[PDB]
Amino acid sequence: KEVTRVLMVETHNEIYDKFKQHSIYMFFNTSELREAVPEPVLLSRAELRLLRLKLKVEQHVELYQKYSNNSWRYLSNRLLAPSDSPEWLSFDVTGVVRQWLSRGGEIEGFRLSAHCSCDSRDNTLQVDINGFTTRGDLATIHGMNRPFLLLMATPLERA
Amino acid sequence: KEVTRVLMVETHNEIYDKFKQHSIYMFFNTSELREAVPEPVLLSRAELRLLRLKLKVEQHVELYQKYSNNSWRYLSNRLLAPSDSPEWLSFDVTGVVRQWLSRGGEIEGFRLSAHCSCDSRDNTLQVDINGFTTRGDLATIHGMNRPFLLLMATPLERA
Repeated sequence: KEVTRVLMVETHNEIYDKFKQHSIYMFFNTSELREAVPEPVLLSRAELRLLRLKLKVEQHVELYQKYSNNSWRYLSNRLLAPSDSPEWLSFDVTGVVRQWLSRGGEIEGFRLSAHCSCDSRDNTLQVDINGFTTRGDLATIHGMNRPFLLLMATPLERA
Repeated sequence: KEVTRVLMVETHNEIYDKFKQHSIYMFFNTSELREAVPEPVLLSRAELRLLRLKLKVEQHVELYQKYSNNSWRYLSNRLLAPSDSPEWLSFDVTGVVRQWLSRGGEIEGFRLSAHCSCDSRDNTLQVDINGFTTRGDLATIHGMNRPFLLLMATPLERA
């Protein structure tokens, strides 16, 4: 009747990540560090975790899973008030990180991206953008509270 | 301890609506027919209601409130499975239709729009589109089950 939490820290910018892709605040979890209970059968939950500090403008963001370059899977969306206090956001990414256990390489990734009101009319396009009125002034990306995965899995048995 | 439901039918295409804007499946509720309990203080809830029939491709849509032309407020988003059966969707639009009671004209409107994975890199843009793989093969727009508002308000007193 027991379970284990784990804090899979995202990374430090030692990879193709030093302030470029730009798709704003791309997360690259070094799957080499899914050492923390790697079994997809034991995994019971997992969340992507953000810390943000925008306090004067509404921000509308979306979370995506990575595929072969310039191809993404939409996962979720958030509506961020001009909150005076910094705040922690969480996205349920259990399925994604489970698939990243049953297979995958040494780096996998998510990304945030501003929301676009995208529409068209005959012979004309319009794309309003509703997020990241800044390539980034929103999330804390290095040091304490750098993005991370919170994974909950049951080890040593599940009978 | 009592309340009243009302079915404010959207419209028939007798306005600038006969199969053009194109932003797919724009809803234009003729506010002249908010005769149904028009008081914003009595309004307790309201929902925009859709009937859809796409059964082979995932569709990702968004609901928007209308402003001065080519300017919109994002309201919600839906992830539609390739469901064999047609299905009814509902969006909580209480605030929007309440503001449309405390003020507004004779026509107000919402719209659906396909979701766009919008991102950028230095000197390049990319916009994938995740909905309406068709300008419309998804929602029933005329006859029985044409879009409508479901509004719940308490009449004749609220003491």
